[PDB]
Amino acid sequence: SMVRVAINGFGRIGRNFMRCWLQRKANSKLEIVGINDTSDPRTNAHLLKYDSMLGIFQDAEITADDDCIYAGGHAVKCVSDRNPENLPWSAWGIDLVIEATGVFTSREGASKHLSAGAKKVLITAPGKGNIPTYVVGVNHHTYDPSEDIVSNASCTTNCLAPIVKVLHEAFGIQQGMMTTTHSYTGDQRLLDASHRDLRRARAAAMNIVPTSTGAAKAVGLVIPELQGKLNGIALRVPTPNVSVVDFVAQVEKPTIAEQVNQVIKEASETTMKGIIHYSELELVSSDYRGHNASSILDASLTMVLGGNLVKVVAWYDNEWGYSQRVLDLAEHMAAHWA
Amino acid sequence: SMVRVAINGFGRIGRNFMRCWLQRKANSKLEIVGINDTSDPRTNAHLLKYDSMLGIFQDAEITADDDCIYAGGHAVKCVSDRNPENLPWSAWGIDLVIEATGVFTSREGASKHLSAGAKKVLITAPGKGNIPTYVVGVNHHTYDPSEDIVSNASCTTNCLAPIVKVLHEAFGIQQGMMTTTHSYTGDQRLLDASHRDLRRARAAAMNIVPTSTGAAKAVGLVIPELQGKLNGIALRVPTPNVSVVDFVAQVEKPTIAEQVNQVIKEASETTMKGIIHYSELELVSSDYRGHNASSILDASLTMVLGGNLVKVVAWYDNEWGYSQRVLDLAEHMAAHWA
Amino acid sequence: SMVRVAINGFGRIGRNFMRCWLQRKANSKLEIVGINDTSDPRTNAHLLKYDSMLGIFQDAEITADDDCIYAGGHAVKCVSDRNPENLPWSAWGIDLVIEATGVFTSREGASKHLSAGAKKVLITAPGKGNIPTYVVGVNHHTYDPSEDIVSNASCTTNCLAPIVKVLHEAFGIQQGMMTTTHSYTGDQRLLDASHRDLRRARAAAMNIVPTSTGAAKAVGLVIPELQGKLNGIALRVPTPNVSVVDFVAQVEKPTIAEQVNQVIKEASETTMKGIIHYSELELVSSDYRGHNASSILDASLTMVLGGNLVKVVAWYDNEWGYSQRVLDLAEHMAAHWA
Amino acid sequence: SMVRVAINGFGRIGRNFMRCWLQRKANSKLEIVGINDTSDPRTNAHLLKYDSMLGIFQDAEITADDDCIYAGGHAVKCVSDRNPENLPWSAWGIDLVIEATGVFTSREGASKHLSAGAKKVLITAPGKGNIPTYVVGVNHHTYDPSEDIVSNASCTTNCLAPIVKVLHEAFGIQQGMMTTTHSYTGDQRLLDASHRDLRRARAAAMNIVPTSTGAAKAVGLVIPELQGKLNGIALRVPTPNVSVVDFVAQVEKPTIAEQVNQVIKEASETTMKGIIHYSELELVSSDYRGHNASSILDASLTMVLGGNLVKVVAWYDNEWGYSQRVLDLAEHMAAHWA
Ligand SMILES: NC(=O)c1ccc[n+]([C@@H]2O[C@H](COP(=O)([O-])OP(=O)(O)OC[C@H]3O[C@@H](n4cnc5c(N)ncnc54)[C@H](OP(=O)(O)O)[C@@H]3O)[C@@H](O)[C@H]2O)c1
Ligand SMILES: NC(=O)c1ccc[n+]([C@@H]2O[C@H](COP(=O)([O-])OP(=O)(O)OC[C@H]3O[C@@H](n4cnc5c(N)ncnc54)[C@H](OP(=O)(O)O)[C@@H]3O)[C@@H](O)[C@H]2O)c1
Ligand SMILES: NC(=O)c1ccc[n+]([C@@H]2O[C@H](COP(=O)([O-])OP(=O)(O)OC[C@H]3O[C@@H](n4cnc5c(N)ncnc54)[C@H](OP(=O)(O)O)[C@@H]3O)[C@@H](O)[C@H]2O)c1
Ligand SMILES: NC(=O)c1ccc[n+]([C@@H]2O[C@H](COP(=O)([O-])OP(=O)(O)OC[C@H]3O[C@@H](n4cnc5c(N)ncnc54)[C@H](OP(=O)(O)O)[C@@H]3O)[C@@H](O)[C@H]2O)c1
Ligand SMILES: [Mg+2]
Ligand SMILES: [Mg+2]
Repeated sequence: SMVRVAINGFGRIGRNFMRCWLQRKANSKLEIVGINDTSDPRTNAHLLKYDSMLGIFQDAEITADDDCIYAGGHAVKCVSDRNPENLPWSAWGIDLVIEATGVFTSREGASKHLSAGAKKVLITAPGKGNIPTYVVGVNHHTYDPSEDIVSNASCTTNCLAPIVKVLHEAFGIQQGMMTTTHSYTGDQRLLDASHRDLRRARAAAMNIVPTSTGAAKAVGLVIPELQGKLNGIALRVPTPNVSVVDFVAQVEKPTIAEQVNQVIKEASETTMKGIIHYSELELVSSDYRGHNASSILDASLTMVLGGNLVKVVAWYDNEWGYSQRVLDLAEHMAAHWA
Repeated sequence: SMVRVAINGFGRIGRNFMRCWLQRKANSKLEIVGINDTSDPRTNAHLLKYDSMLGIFQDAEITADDDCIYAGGHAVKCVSDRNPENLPWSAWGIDLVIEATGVFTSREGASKHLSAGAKKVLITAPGKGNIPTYVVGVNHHTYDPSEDIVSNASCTTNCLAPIVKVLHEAFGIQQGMMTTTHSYTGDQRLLDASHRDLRRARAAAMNIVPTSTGAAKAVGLVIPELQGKLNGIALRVPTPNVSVVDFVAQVEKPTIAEQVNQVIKEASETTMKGIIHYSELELVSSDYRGHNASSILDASLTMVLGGNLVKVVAWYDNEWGYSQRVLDLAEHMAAHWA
Repeated sequence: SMVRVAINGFGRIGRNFMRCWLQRKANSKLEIVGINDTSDPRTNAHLLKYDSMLGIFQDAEITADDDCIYAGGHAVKCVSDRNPENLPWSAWGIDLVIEATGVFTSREGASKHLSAGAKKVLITAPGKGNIPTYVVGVNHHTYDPSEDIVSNASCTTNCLAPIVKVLHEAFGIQQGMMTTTHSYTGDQRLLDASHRDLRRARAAAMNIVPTSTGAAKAVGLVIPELQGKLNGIALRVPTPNVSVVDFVAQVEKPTIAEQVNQVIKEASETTMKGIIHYSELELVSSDYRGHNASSILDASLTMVLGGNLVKVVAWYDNEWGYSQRVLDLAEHMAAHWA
Repeated sequence: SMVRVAINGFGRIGRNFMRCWLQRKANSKLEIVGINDTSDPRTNAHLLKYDSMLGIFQDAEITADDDCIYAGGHAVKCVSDRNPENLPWSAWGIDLVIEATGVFTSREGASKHLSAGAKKVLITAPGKGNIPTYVVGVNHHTYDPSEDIVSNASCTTNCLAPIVKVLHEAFGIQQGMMTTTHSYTGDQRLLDASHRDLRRARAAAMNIVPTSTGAAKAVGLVIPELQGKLNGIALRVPTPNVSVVDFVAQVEKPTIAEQVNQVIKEASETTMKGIIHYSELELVSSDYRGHNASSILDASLTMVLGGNLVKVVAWYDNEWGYSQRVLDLAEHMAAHWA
């Protein structure tokens, strides 16, 4: 009756997701039963417990042997094969793979998990191609249980799309520009080193690094009305977690900063409760470590010019908040498992 | 015949300005003859030579005694009094004070230098009140030699205003929003500590810190047409120097990214040569250390949506590039010294 | 019954101390009744709650008005006067001042609190001059209840002295060298700026910075046998909290690494329980945030050469661990009050 | 006449080495003719020119096409094969490979270059197994021209061994402990991620990270008298380049700090000229970027206790200084070629 889950890629998102589930395990339809990763259970149990961002895991004991990670008695079988086609998904009765490696985001790549026997794959990133893309709180109720491969979009998409949805329905978004000032991630280089992206090649804790954001295209996938009407970039900066998106929209209905804030506040108390948090506090990025919302609107920073040019600024914990939404999407898939 | 200059406040800008002048001394109408600062000549000579950002000064020898800093034979008299009214400006025949403390930006405050005998004051920051404000390359030819107190605006203003001027004349700027992702400065706190600004209170090398930017108001002072039509914020991040401004404008004439770039490129080769640099390279903040331009347009990041919503992104060395412009303004004042 | 406490200087240590007390308040003989600081209660309440290192305080509500900071319904009266002679210690019935400003470490300075009406002062730093100095777990039982001004030494002294005491009693320390690789503190400069210490003047988050360590002299104060037999330095590095001391000792009784570790482990389970923690885990500085021990021996790093040359390495949370010891010392004084 | 060189692994050391050679190319017996690397010439030309640590290369033009990197009109042929056995060393007439990948440090690994047609290999790291190891200024004159694979040891070995040699000859080193407080390197992880070394797994720019130092064993290889008499560790800290070693020695001849400094100063002016620099200046790590010495003794930090316990502290630019020594060793081999 439980949906048996395997994590492919036990990295920042894979381990954040694991810790999210461990804390919510009592009210879950999911059971994490397997991990595939490039490393071994003892190393991965150590990293699961000792986290530079989340701190030491305290809720339960974490141990390992040659074959398993044990999280408070719960045994998670471990394997290590970079080729998903070889994975023991039928042998372990895996229902859902959390695809968190970053390297199987195409349908062809993610489908290797289906070939190995898994029933469904949830990619923790934008998909490449015609992969259904979901943002919880924006369009996840359109998920169809017949879909075998889905995308939870990116961290920035999950922060920006709920805000855009609210603003679009209140004021009509005609065009919108985004810039996320974003913590560095493991895709960037610690010191200057080769990378397909010549700026992500550059020492990440030393530099402001312009690059792409998945939200530039992904928001238009979860709000189809606005497809082609948004664009923007990322500026990676020397913080290890927590990000903030700056969104400037050309809107149809004239407004003022106060009304924009009130509209988002009301949504955060109703249709978007638990997805958008509304804050009037004068905080900084460290203060949002561990926040469960997809988006925290920083209301003091809202601006409007000429009625139609709206600026909003929203925080997000790109590791933990996004992993909470991966878990929410997986729970939703399990609730609607045909 | 030389304009005798005193530096008040031998900080990041005061010392960057000093090093700018030392490198351009052969073609200068200015002679730096005095320093007032909270510290002593030996400490300040050490900091002038050994700079964590600029490296070790190599062009000439820097030494000191109880009374003077010596920069390649050139003797700079030193004093240490926090109250400008007490300074020896008449006794030293000071013509121009470079006001770089951050604490005398009002007319009443800066005028204390005039009381002490200086003839003119150049504030290295936005002024408080009705202080004439200049950006070299935008409106500095409107300087009037009768003005005894002037402002060189802020680093962000000097980066953004030249770009805005070019865009406004080509496309007509109706409204514009700005966010500078900006290196931390000494006004921020190394660890959490009291500050009039509750976010600048927070550990600067640990945090993304939203705060004010002088450019939100100062661009409208140097381009009067756009007064009240621009607004925006700063996000201070954990880099020690070099900043980048993101500008999203609602424009009257529809355009596309290519045309925006070509317009700025042409200006950078003509009316704005030496003020705006045009770059098609995929660089990061470290690469712009020491750049002399007020603005470096990052052309690969230009975006337009719906013809009328324009996004441009420009780099600036907020210490060195700004200090080059302080020097340019002072040279201009000296050239027009009545 | 309660010893009434005022905090002078509501900085990193003042606020860490406050949070230590708030969490240990049920068994305490201390009542924090007053704060003097350069800032106002609203700013200081904000900083008490929102801490970049400790996270958001959530055990109890924290608020403020013009006169008080409120912590879980406990009203803490606030004043703001840089001269301790002016403080309302008589009117507020202050028994004990926690002197955490960094600028009243001499008897003449700290005694201004006594003139103002306090009965005793606990300096959160090495004293200047003849100030009785204590390290809990090393010599705090020698506390003389007639003393009116005492010192809790420094963070590094509290880490190193317990280990030195154990090693000296087991093996006989003849000489010892120390280097603490130490997080930066607020005494250092965010960007290059004047400082009495020409290296602490230098941008703290981008440099390794050699400087003094208070433990070089203070360990010999709390272990008088070893006066003049130890020396060392600090290397300040770009982490905001948690430090590690490297101690190389020349010992009389020849030993080997296994025996050194066994001796310290046994002490940590008995006479040094709660002061020294013994760890064989392969951890890094982030993992010791919030650790309550004065010293965490990193047993895997113990080395011995030739029988008599002993190297031990010990972690410490220089903000929180030290503040726990400040609280322990204040509680000891309150339990031995005269 | 020229010894034809190929760089294998165009990383931090590969590119620092290239830039060292480009600046010393007029007096060289080496010609860099080829590069093998995991990336392509256009990416690698970009990284060679735009360096976050060294700045923009401006001595000569740097460009690239599908097959070559061009440096000042010098065409450097490029290939990309992770297996050295496949490399075109015979066809390109490669005499000497600079082995800078980090993964061919054993004789079996490095010998794949010889199979491919190179005549000798210089490993830019300690060797694994019986690889002749050299430190310029310590034992490079012992070079045996018949050796086909050699090691230049590590950055810390090159800093520490010259100082150890001078101290041993003057005072007799009986035992010695070392700790290098060391910039992070590309072997560490930007965010917590799997690693054979559970501490190097941890986010490098936000942690103090204890780990191994190659100098613990390698100093005894280049000073055979001291084999087994030294030991130590590294503490990796959040700076991107420049490191400092702390060495505490037990010496036979009793001395004092003044005599230790005099002995090292004299060596730095004579037998160790260009290898050890002697400094009495109060500098920090940023100031030693680009320093050409293997070791900079920070004389102000020298301490002695009891005559026989000696502490010295020495800086080194672990990228650039080490690469200068790689170039020095390669030039020595080219001058003693057989
Ligand atoms: N970090 C964020 O803020 C964030 C937010 C939203 C989404 N995401 C997405 O989540 C994915 C993972 O990102 P991350 O930050 O967690 O990166 P990460 O820390 O590198 O995690 C990826 C993990 O997958 C492992 N791995 C790589 N290739 C594999 C393969 N073929 N088979 C099995 N395991 C493999 C990696 O091992 P190695 O370390 O040995 O390579 C690592 O353990 C990416 O798609 C990323 O874009 C990231
Ligand atoms: N840094 C930038 O990127 C930048 C760019 C453009 C403009 N500015 C503006 O330039 C000004 C200085 O900024 P900064 O970054 O150079 O700061 P800074 O490094 O703190 O420099 C200010 C200097 O003035 C000294 N000082 C303070 N009060 C004084 C007084 N009453 N009399 C004499 N000297 C006094 C300070 O001494 P202490 O260190 O002892 O306080 C310090 O040496 C501010 O207005 C700032 O907003 C800064
Ligand atoms: N941080 C550590 O790891 C550590 C560990 C052990 C001991 N200590 C010692 O503890 C003391 C404080 O260190 P810290 O790191 O907490 O420094 P800090 O963050 O600068 O805190 C000092 C506090 O005192 C305030 N202050 C300064 N002068 C004052 C005056 N005359 N009257 C009232 N308030 C005044 C400061 O205000 P402003 O911010 O306006 O100056 C600040 O709030 C020093 O003796 C330090 O060496 C520090
Ligand atoms: N950095 C220092 O301070 C320092 C000092 C002295 C000695 N060393 C030693 O020098 C070596 C390199 O260190 P580093 O810091 O320069 O490391 P790095 O930046 O990672 O450089 C290594 C280079 O080799 C490439 N590479 C790896 N495997 C390869 C293969 N099979 N064929 C071709 N190219 C390959 C890497 O590509 P990828 O980026 O794609 O992996 C990278 O370009 C190591 O032995 C290191 O211990 C380092
Ligand atoms: Mg199958
Ligand atoms: Mg006068």
